[PDB]
Amino acid sequence: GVPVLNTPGSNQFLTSDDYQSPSAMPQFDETPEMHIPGEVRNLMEIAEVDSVVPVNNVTGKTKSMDAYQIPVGTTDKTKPIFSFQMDPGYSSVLKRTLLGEMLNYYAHWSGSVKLTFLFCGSAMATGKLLISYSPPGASVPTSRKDAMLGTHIVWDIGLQSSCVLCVPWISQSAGYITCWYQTNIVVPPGAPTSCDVLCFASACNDFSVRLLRDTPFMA
Amino acid sequence: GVPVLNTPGSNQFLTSDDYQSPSAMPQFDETPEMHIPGEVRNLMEIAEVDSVVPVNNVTGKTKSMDAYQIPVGTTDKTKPIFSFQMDPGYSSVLKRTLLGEMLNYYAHWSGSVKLTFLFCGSAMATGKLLISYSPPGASVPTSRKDAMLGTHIVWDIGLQSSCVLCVPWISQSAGYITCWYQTNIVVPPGAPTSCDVLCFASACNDFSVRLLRDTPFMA
Amino acid sequence: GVPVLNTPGSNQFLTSDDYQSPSAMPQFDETPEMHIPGEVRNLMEIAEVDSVVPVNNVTGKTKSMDAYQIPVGTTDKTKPIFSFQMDPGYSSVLKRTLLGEMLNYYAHWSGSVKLTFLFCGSAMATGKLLISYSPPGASVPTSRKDAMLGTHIVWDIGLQSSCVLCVPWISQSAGYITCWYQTNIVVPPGAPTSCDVLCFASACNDFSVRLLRDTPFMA
Amino acid sequence: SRSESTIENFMGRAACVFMDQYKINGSTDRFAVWTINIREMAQLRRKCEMFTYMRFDIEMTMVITSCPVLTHQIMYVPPGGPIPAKVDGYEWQTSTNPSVFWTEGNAPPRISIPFISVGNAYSSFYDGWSHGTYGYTTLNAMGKLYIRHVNRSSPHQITSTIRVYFKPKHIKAWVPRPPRLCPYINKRDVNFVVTEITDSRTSIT
Repeated sequence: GVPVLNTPGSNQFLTSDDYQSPSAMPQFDETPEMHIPGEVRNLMEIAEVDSVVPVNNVTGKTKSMDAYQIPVGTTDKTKPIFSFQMDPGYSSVLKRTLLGEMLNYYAHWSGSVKLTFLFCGSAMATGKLLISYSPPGASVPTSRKDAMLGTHIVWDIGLQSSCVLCVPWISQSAGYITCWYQTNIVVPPGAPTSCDVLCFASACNDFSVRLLRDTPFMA
Repeated sequence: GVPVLNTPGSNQFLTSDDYQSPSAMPQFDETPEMHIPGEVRNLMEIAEVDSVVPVNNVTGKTKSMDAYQIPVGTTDKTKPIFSFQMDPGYSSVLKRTLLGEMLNYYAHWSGSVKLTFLFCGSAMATGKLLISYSPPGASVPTSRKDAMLGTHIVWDIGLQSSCVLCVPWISQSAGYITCWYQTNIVVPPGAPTSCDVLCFASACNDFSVRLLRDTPFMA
Repeated sequence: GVPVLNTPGSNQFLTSDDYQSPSAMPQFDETPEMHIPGEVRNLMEIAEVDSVVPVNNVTGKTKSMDAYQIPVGTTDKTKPIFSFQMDPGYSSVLKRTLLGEMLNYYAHWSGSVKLTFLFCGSAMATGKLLISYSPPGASVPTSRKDAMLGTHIVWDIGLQSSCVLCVPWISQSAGYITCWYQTNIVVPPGAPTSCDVLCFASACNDFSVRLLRDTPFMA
Repeated sequence: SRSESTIENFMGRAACVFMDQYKINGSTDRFAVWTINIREMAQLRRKCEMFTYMRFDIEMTMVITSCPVLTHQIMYVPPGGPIPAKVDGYEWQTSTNPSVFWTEGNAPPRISIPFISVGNAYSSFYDGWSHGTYGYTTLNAMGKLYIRHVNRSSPHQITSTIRVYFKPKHIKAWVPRPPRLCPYINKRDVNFVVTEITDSRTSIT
């Protein structure tokens, strides 16, 4: 025959090998593939889908639908409406979403996170809310004036009901996103004063994920 | 020599492998192949051959020739002549035919079953029999009228002596095939009243069989 | 290196294998081949050579030259001169010839056997001998008349001194070859009455031999 | 869609057709014989009895266990070969009889046997006589398989069990035949007890 040397690594079971294996039943004729809608070729197709973010996850109500609802309208302008750290991994607000749960399988991920705020109040209500994003190095704003003197968007609620913003440099002290009463919710005699805001976090079309690991959720 | 790694699966005896083997006597010169009539290249060539179906397999007579003979002519029209579940596997009527015994080697099979009814009475006799096929979901007909209000064929016995029907959706609650006196066997003074009917089950030219298994017949 | 699987049959010594082997002394320069007369490329070249057949192997004389000599001339015409079964294997007359000893190495052999009869009497002697061959199914002839009513050759000894006949269907109850006094040996006053006949069995140019085995001669 | 219904896919698969053991030291219990036939396993016999004439090559894979380094000889005698009557019989040394020498711990030995019949196909059924004996012909004779320890002796008592896996190769079959209804009585003949065609039923409806 041919002269052959067995290198080190012969007769070992590397768990992550990719060798061709002898089939148990070669004779078996497999069922022909059929078209099923929803072919999944990548997991960033899952993380690119928006999902509701439980911003109101206070101690009392994280087992109800009120964890998602941001209460607006009842109401001092000195304290912000909400505030949460931006990173999906290791942040209880974005930890368990379609975006966050995919990113807890990977040690390293770098991309941009797109936030969408939906105003779920009456069509007759109107007002202004100031959404301010602070870069990772910067400190959280203390007043509405200091939030205005930075990266912000004054979102007119009576005009448009959705406000989209794509946050960069989300990768692994991260950025903070906050909201402030610029203007109280102005309402007619017929419409109810208290309103709700929903948030939607998703991938901003990049998200490269490199080192797959085990999820810290299932024991 | 060349560097070689032994993958997992070396020095194992997979029973269903297809490796080239070293011949005991390479020098031996085999007898040249000769033409013998009846070359068998497929087993569905065996299942496509019609064979007599023991419809009359009542408790008394399954060790005689009377198991095959469907008695007709002696005779109320309220009760059907015969009735049997259509599936070849797990049905005592079609369980042991050329068709059924091949299909008990395979876990999965999908195709159509062709039934042929041969009238073995006198040439002078005449009459009509109504053969009704009920789909797998549907219930067995109780009267001749309910069998007529469905998939059926009114088979004139005096005109033609054979009636062929191909049953679809026979694959693995299956279809039921029944027969009813539409018309009594009209006979002259010379010919005998009681007649017999034979059945023939075979493949309707498809029958794909996928997962071979062991027969449940031999212990 | 390359991924390799050891199939079943590795590290075994099949006695009849034909693998290339590592030479003990590759450096050794072999003596160049020289022309020697008598190159033997096939063993049927040995079996195709005629050899004297010990027809007269009676109990007294199988250790002398008289085992080969067929005595003719001294002498009733009712009993045949000689008679022997035709098959080379398992027949004491043709068992140990150049033809028979080659055919005892092979389990299966099919071909034709050529017999040559040489008359070793005086040139002045003359007569006729009737050599009859009976097919394997047929019975041995009892008289010269029944031998004449079959496959035979009336061999005029005074005319020609050699008689050749090729026997077919010798392969593995076989054929019988016999000889009869058609005519007594007519002799002048000077020549001796008693004469001898020699036989020569060889291959009739086919003899295919298929399954080599061990000879039943050497213990 | 019927690719697996072919004869090669149906007939050609290995089955454990012979279980036997043989001691290393102590008469006729020191080797295993097994005259090669298709009528050993009742499950494989029902398949080969669907065709009157079959033509195939044989690939066998022996599986040898034990209870020093043990070496085993699996000697195959052709249908005309000399058979040993004792473990030390000279017939083990015959050059004509091919044998494998397998030592324990390596991949199991595999030996391949061609179509060795005199005729053009093996017969599953023979309606005729040897002269004699009915249903027996020497055309479907495939040889024997003599198996022993090549070791002269051992201080301990060692009993080695061997399993033979018989796989037909390049199968060709002729003249289809109905599958057998009745069970098997004996491994040599075709004798049967009269059995019912099919399981009974309460009525015809």
